[PDB]
Amino acid sequence: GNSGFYLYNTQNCVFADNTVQDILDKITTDPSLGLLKAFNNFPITNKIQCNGLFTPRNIETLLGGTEIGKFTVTPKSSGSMFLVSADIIASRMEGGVVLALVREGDSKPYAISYGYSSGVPNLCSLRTRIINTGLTPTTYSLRVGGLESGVVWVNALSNGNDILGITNTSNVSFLEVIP
Amino acid sequence: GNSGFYLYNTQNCVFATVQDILDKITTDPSLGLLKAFNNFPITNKIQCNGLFTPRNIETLLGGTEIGKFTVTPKSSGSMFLVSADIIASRMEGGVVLALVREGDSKPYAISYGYSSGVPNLCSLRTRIINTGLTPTTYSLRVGGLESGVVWVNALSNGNDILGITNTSNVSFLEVIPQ
Amino acid sequence: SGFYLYNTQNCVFADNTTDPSLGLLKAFNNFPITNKIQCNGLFTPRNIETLLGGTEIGKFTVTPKSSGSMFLVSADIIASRMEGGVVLALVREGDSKPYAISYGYSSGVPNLCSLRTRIINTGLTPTTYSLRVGGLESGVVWVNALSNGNDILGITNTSNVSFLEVIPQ
Ligand SMILES: [Br-]
Ligand SMILES: [Br-]
Ligand SMILES: [Br-]
Ligand SMILES: [Br-]
Ligand SMILES: [Br-]
Ligand SMILES: [Br-]
Ligand SMILES: [Br-]
Ligand SMILES: [Br-]
Ligand SMILES: [Br-]
Ligand SMILES: [Br-]
Ligand SMILES: [Br-]
Ligand SMILES: [Br-]
Ligand SMILES: [Br-]
Ligand SMILES: [Br-]
Ligand SMILES: [K+]
Ligand SMILES: [K+]
Ligand SMILES: [K+]
Repeated sequence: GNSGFYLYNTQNCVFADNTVQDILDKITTDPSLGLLKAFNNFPITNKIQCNGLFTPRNIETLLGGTEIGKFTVTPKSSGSMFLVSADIIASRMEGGVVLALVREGDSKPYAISYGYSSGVPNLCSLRTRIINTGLTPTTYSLRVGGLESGVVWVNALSNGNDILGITNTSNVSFLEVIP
Repeated sequence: GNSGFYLYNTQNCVFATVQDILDKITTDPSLGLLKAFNNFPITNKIQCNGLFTPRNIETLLGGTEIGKFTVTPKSSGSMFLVSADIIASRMEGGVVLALVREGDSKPYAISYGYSSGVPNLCSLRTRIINTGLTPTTYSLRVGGLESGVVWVNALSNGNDILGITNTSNVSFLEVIPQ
Repeated sequence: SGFYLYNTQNCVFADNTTDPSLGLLKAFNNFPITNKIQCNGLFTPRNIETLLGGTEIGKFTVTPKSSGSMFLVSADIIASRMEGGVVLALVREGDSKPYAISYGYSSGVPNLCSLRTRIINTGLTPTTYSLRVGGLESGVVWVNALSNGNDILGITNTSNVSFLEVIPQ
């Protein structure tokens, strides 16, 4: 109940009362998923004279036959295998052909197979499976020679000449599979 | 029309998801991402006295059994791609191979090979149509074409080839048709 | 401080499963060949790099499901001929010579003659291939039959050509 104007020090004042990509990277790089599988095919087109023999004395060493190819492969999944197919065009005077797949570091062949030529070229095959031991590149080589005796030519007639006058192709394929 | 001060009642106032897919993908048989593989090595030497003839080719009695294999598909509506790669010798002549599915009364698939006397690879390549996800058994029989004795994994006299044990293989790879 | 007029008014104042690019998705096709075919066409140095060598025994159409894929091809043909060489050639439609050539053998009795290769796919479109078989230089070759054209073991036999899609490294 009071109102008006008044001085406060020096002021005159009024006053008053008022996710797809994320899978994709996993899938293409996670080795533990059994998805995803390496494949490699290795053509062999050169004519190779295989003078090295296979015999009981060298069959369990590295010295049997003649090397015709060397292959490096890498698994993309853990605990996998490679299903291996070697299909080699070979000729020899009537007799047996031996094939040996060797894994680098071992002291003898990983797998041995047998083929035949009558004198004219014939496919000689090795089919096997490799047990992979990690995700590291691994190198394998294929050797080919006569069974006990004879010279074997790969990709050529028994004298070394071109079959049918052309270059021919033998193949070694590796297909990764999960057991 | 006014300014000043006034009383109002008593007041004086102024105014103026990844794991969820991954479990599916790694276990669902209907998607077709899961593919079985099995390889069966055969390393024993087996004398195959049983023959294949027109009278026994469509029975279970042709040739001699060299292996029996049990496999399980992981996907529905799948097939197995089969490769049997058998080392065999015989005196000059033909070799017959027959894959039999358990329960059937004759071979599923038949193939042919050759030996001149020295060992040679004899193969059978086929595809099997799978009918569920249950283990299934198959067997491989080998014998002469019409006549002759066939040795598997051995020379024509039963001895070791090159003095070692040799390996024949039968592989089954699961694949999905289109 | 006080009150004053500002204009008219009186105022207070104061100071305060379908993506091809992955690639899961792998086609498989198998083509059984069960007819007996008398392959009178020969392979010679003069026809080996043409379309005319041998005799066609099958034609296959396949479709890749993934990009930058290959088909792993296996042709496993039952064949007989009087003592000698068998030649197989896989041809891709539109080419003017074989994509791959392989060799087999018969002594007179049937034997498996194989061709194993890989094909490089170039898209996701159906593509047609064919297989041709014939003698090496001379001789008649019978597919799925004895060297005289009769049934082997008195039954129908089956040769196969398979295509399996795979993805290279
Ligand atoms: Br490749
Ligand atoms: Br020796
Ligand atoms: Br052969
Ligand atoms: Br296995
Ligand atoms: Br009979
Ligand atoms: Br059985
Ligand atoms: Br049946
Ligand atoms: Br022995
Ligand atoms: Br199919
Ligand atoms: Br047909
Ligand atoms: Br064509
Ligand atoms: Br061309
Ligand atoms: Br017969
Ligand atoms: Br694959
Ligand atoms: K021989
Ligand atoms: K090596
Ligand atoms: K012969």
